[PDB]
Amino acid sequence: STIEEQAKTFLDKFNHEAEDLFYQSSLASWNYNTNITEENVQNMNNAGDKWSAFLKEQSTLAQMYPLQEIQNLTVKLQLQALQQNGSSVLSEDKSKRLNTILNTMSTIYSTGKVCNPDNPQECLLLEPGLNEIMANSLDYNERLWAWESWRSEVGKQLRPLYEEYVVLKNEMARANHYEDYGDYWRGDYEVNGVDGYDYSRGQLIEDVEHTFEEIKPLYEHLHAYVRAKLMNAYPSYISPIGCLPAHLLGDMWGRFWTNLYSLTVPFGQKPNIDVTDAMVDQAWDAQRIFKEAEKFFVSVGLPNMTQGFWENSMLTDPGNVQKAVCHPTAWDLGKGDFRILMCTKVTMDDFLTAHHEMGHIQYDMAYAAQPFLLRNGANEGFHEAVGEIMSLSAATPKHLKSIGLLSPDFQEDNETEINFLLKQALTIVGTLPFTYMLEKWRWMVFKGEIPKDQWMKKWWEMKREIVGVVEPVPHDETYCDPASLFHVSNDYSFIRYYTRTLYQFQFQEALCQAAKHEGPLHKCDISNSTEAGQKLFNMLRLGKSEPWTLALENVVGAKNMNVRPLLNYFEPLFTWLKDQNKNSFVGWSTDWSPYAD
Amino acid sequence: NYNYKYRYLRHGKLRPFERDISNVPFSPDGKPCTPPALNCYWPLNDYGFYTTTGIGYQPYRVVVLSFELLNAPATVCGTDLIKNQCVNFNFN
Repeated sequence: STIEEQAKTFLDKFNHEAEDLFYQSSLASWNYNTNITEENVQNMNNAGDKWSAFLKEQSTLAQMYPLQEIQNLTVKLQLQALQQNGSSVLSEDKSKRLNTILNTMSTIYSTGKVCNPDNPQECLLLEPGLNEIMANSLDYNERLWAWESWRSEVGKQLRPLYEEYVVLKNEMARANHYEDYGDYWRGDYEVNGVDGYDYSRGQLIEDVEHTFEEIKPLYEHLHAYVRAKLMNAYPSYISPIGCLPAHLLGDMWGRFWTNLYSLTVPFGQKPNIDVTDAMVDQAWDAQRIFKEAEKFFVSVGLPNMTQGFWENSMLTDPGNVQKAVCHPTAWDLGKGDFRILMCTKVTMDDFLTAHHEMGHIQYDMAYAAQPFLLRNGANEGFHEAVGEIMSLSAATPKHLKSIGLLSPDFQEDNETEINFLLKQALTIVGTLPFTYMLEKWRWMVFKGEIPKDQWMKKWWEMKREIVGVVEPVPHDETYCDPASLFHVSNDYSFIRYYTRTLYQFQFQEALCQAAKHEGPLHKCDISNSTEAGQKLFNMLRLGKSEPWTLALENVVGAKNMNVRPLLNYFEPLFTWLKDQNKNSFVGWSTDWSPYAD
Repeated sequence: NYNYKYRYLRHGKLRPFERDISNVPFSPDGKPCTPPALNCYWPLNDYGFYTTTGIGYQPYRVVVLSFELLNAPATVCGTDLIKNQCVNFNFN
């Protein structure tokens, strides 16, 4: 008969074979990152390679089927998933070389460490050690030492790896009919043949710039404010007309600046919105954090969790012998086994992260109504945005009012409003030019607009142009400040979180749209409003059943990425920023340097 | 625990209590092929039952008790002591 009936039979075979094998692979990787031993990491690439080669096995068994035969959009977007050869298509030495450089970066980034120059026993890795000094030390020389050292120890040693990686990976992307590897990145957002719901690869560049022009004034005033408070916290170090030094950014490079908050607080004698003291003093544990997150999911209109969730997850750190990695992720194992990997301390950041990862698990259970190749994100933006929704509403004072913290006769002046909004705004505003600059840098490198001897020079020029951040000590091309980060050497897409930051406030206004909230978005709580979670659950039950613009219309009614809700979230704070920065310098100069002072 | 499987490949539905067994290789157009052939697959495959499956993939033993209706008289299960009086009856 026809090819599409036997294609249905083939996809039946492939799903009911592949779910069990990927479940075994994800359990093996899970019981490595929860039981770190040799047998467990060799399990991580036993059923892991048994899955990775199975992709190419059923790709070749699916690339027999010609692509231009398909009428059903379901098996169309399925065949576009199987027929994608991925990183398996190179000349035979280059594929294993590319896999070698990937795992080599993934090892020496994670186990590389810096050391005290006069005594080589005082050594610290990235996590912990260096992420605490960049976030909590108040010393120029200490932060600048860790700053220079993390780029000198591993970044120089990650520089030739990324140097061969750009040629190998751009060659692979040209081998899969893409322009560069940035084009391979933007091809995830790209969709084909949807007629009014299409999306091209250059449209991502156009839209990210089209909203980054809509981030520049807010970031201009916020960068002026945090520049003034970093001058006041670090005297004789920072010029009023210059940028920020890259070691005083709260972290190592400039992604999250919320650790400036204790020195960039607006009003330090009003009660702080961070309920960390209320969590530790009133004695809840991590299990109470996650159960209160689940009851928030019941309040917003969503059902409870699976048995594999509360039975087989590792929500906390065991500490000793059964040691586990502590990065909060939501692993999607299938078979109803959707878990949160986390080392949860008694922390409001961990509270919002509990809502966040359980938002991921909620989106996983929502697209669980599919078969497995539609059991994923539509794009690389919906998963993390549905995560950050529950945290952002859960950050609001109306949430902390109705949880059991924040003793209920709490004041709602403009004082603590500007405090909380600027606390949010450090993170949300400062993550945007760093994202645009990092992805624009890597797109320029993967295209080849930045030469092989100008990665580090044009790197600092983009740090000054976009983020407005200078280096305190300069760098030649021996260093590599992108590749010494988690996102560049370990091959993580990073514009996905930019799109997240847009979809975050979009979905936040659509969930506060039907919830009938009185004030603006920043006091809005979707708890006790079933229509908010049901409105996220109508778009959430798609998964990769549709292209992402149709689901974007299914939240707000639009086709394109927009930041107007973030404008409605930050605009009273934005005018407050403009009134506080009428006596602070408006702009940054690309000539200033703490070594050139 | 992979000692329980199922069929997802058949040329139509089942008649009343036709117990399909067959270990005959499936292809949707007749045509008994030879696996690993093209579009001539295996009809029987696994379940994937783990105890680490939560609520979602629990293995359930199902007993179906066909209560047939008086084609023959009473077999399934259904002392009245009265003498010298006119009462209604049923015996075995």
